[PDB]
Amino acid sequence: ELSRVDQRHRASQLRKQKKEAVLAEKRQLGGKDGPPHQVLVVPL
Amino acid sequence: GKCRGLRTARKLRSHRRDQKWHDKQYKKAHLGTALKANPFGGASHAKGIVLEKVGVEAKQPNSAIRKCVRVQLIKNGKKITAFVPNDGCLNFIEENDEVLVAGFGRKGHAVGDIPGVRFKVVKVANVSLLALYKGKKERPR
Amino acid sequence: GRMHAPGKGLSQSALPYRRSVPTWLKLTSDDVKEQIYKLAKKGLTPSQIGVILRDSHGVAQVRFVTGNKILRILKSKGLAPDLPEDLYHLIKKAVAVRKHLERNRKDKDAKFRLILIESRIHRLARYYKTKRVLPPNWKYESSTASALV
Amino acid sequence: VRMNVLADALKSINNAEKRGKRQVLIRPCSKVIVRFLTVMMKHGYIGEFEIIDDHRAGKIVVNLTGRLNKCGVISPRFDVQLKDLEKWQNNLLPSRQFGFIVLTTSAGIMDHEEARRKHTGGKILGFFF
RNA sequence: ACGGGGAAUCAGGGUUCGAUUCCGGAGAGGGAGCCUGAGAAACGGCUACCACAUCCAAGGAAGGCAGCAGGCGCGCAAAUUACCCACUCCCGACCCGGGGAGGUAGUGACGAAAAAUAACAAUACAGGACUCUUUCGAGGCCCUGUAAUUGGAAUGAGUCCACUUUAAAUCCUUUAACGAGGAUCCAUUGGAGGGCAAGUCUGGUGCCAGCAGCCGCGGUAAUUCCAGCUCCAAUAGCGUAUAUUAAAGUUGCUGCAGUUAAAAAGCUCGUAGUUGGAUCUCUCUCGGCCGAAGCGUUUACUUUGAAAAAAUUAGAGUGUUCAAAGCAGGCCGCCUGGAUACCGCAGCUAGGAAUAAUGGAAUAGGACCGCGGUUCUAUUUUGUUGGUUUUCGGAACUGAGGCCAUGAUUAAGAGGGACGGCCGGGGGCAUUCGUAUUGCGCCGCUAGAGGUGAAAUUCUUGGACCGGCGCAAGACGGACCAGAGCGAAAGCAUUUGCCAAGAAUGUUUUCAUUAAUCAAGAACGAAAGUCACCAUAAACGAUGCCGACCGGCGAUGCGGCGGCGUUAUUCCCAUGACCCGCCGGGCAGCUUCCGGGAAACCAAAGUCUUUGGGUUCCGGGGGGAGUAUGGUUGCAAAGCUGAAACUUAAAGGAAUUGACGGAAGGGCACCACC
RNA sequence: GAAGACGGUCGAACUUGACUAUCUAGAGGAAGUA
Repeated sequence: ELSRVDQRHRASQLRKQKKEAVLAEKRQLGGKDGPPHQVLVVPL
Repeated sequence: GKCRGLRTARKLRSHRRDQKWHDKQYKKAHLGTALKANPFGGASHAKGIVLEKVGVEAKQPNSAIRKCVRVQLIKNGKKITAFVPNDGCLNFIEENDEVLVAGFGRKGHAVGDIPGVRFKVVKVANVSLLALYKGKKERPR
Repeated sequence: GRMHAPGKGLSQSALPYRRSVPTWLKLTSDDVKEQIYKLAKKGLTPSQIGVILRDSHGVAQVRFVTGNKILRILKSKGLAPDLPEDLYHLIKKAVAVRKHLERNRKDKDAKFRLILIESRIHRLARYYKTKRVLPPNWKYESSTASALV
Repeated sequence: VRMNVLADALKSINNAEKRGKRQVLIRPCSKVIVRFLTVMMKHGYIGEFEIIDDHRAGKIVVNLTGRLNKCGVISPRFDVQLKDLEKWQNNLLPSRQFGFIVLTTSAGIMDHEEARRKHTGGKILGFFF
């Protein structure tokens, strides 16, 4: 980005994108919209 | 000849630091363009997703097909062809695999026979290739 | 070698070792100073007085007879020029080139020689300005060149 | 133009001692040169010399006994502290058993071994062995 | 890029790192504003906005882990939601309470220190060496083993009481009992062609699979792949990747290079910068013969002193069982430590005075002296008081006189400038000549003239070409013309005149350091190109500039100095042309074990590991590429400046042996010719 | 002596422009890459 402020700005945009992706992966389960978290239990 | 007088310290050091940029090792490691072109970004290793297995053809004074892997890195999305060292080690590699990629030895230059390949595979599915090759571990199912 | 010329040459005077006046010379200090005084009133430069006193009077060195130089005698008496004689001859040569050059504008090898003469004037004027012979705003200029001689 | 007139004289009696000659004429003389040559003569390296009086500057005719290997100047005259003397004689001198470094100290021009004995530093002029 | 103390590496010089436990700063999601208080613009305080985000009954309410744990994410990359205030300290009203500061355990092959995986004896060896034997062969003579040969001896790793340790524990240390023979109580990681220690042993493979940092190995005998066996190196460690240091005298201050390998600017001028020739041998008032009062022109330099946190580093002492460590310990209540050095630069202090800068008297407004005059003033002075008055003493300014050896260093085989006679294809302007070419006028002649290896192309009886006569036009100056001359370089040649320069020489002239090299800045600049610009070349000695030193030899050009003798001016000198020298700069050449250099070669490309005279530009493996982009000048062409991605193990220079021909010269054969 | 209000100041932020930068959805194509 060839400036110290714009480089920090670009890195924060990428961090916002990646954090949106990870939160969208971890939103699908056990919450207000997702299916229940199914725990199979086995004693070995 | 060079200036030698007792008050020549500014001429001497401003000439050395300007002639230092004509050295290949200084220009590489103090400019910043070569670090932005390095797909590892200065790291020793990296991690990527195997996109496809790729056979690369050896350079002219010998003849074989080197078994490389086209892998897209995780941390920046750059694509990379990387060499899988021993024989029957391409059999250990599926597609869309986690893979660990190192440098190949000459710090960004292509090691001898393989044309334009700077990287090699170290782990596949978080198991080292040496443990698979010598039969110490197996690929998880 | 030479400053502005590309040559070198070993041609100069060579004073003797003995600093005394010779025994044939009968002129004293005061009549030699009288000769210098009467010769300076014909407009003769300090370098032209010593040639006259050497050639036709037997005065080999005025410093050895009088204990003083030619220019210091003319400066202590008051008979000295305003600007020194080696800077005077450089401005006189720069005038004569510029006079010739305004007739002959295609003369490239007087235009080049004018720059060598004029840069020698500035190099000599700076020395006299450090040693406070010239007043420290005197400036040679091509417009007021011809009036100074 | 001629700067560092001692560098002329030490190159002249170096180049003449190599040619096997018995005498060198060095000009112009200077009082630094005479004190340098006196240090060399008192340790046996040159022998007697005669200063020729022109009224302008001197000339010196040095006699040569063929014991000199090398005579050098150091330009510029660096300041040499007494703690820094060992590095200079490591670089310049060929052995710890012979050779000298000439310093101008404030107690005069002397060799590096005498300067330790007078407990003095100074500036370096040159070296001979 | 938080800064230092410091760290790694290191001949010497250096290069790189320092987020990180000590010190200093900053900030508590982003900015901003505040309250309280000695202290805060505080965030385990408050108030907003911005971004996120929690509870809700939808009205409202609450938030800030870059503290300790822990989680998610991110990634190549990093530990326990443990115990305790016992130690070190801190806070409070306080001997008492509290402290995720801190201590203690856990995980911990970051890293550092110590250190097991066996020792011994007896046998046996168609071992080896040692004493005798000529040799065989003999020895308690000494060693070795690839003996699952024999033998009991010694131990920890473990298992595990107890004590000790600790806040309580663990660990270590100490001791019971058990604990070894294939002592299976099993050492690994990389290699085995070279670099580089160690197998052209064996099978498989057959340019495949693969190995290989590099050179290379592999195509049916692989010393190199895949395996077995053997061997090598380091060893509880050893490979790989990346950063970085040494190697790298491949960034060069020490200490490199620039003719031909990468490379010196077209030329001269010229600001800053850098560098610059000799020369010059301590006293005054008091306080007790010494100090207080001055320094001596001013610095640099050098030596000293004091001031410089600890830790770290160097280093003294001291048997942590040794060591890395630690700061303790040692005698029979005593005794002794807890040193010391280094800490650049800048700033303080005191000595030195060589080197290197700078100052001081040249219109004398100079010093040292007494004498004089003008203005103001210390306050001592008059038993006290009041007032006047001076003196004394001190400044600030001016006149004469005396005195000083009164006062200017020499004149660079540094540089300017004069002067003298010369010299030159140096330059400009004017002028003069020469032939040739082109065109024109006339006359004679007749069908060809041109160009090539060959025609081709083109003009002629509308008489070409030719031969003679005359005129003009633009030019251009042959031979003489030289390994000669001049010019800064491009470059410069007919006669004569004018103008303004210049080198060298000669000088017992003059100034007296005025100098060298030069960013920036400027003047001229082949030839091509463009409407005056353009400023570029094998612009080439493929070779910065200034200075010193270092071999010979003969010519030549200019100037000067001498010298037999020839000529010319009728004699005579005086000169010119020759001849024999000498001196000084110049253009060159020959030569050489001066010394260099990779060599070709070079008297500089020498005086270089015995490395430093001053200074400018400039190179760093080959390409990409003098390319793209940006800036700038130019009307434009172009000029200056000028990369990166990527690719590659060589490209390149000298020299030597051969190979070649449709290159030129020689010798030879009826298996060649005549 | 609280709420409140005029004014001043400090001033986060908000809106509209202009310039500039980045992340993303994006037709078309070209060349080289093999």
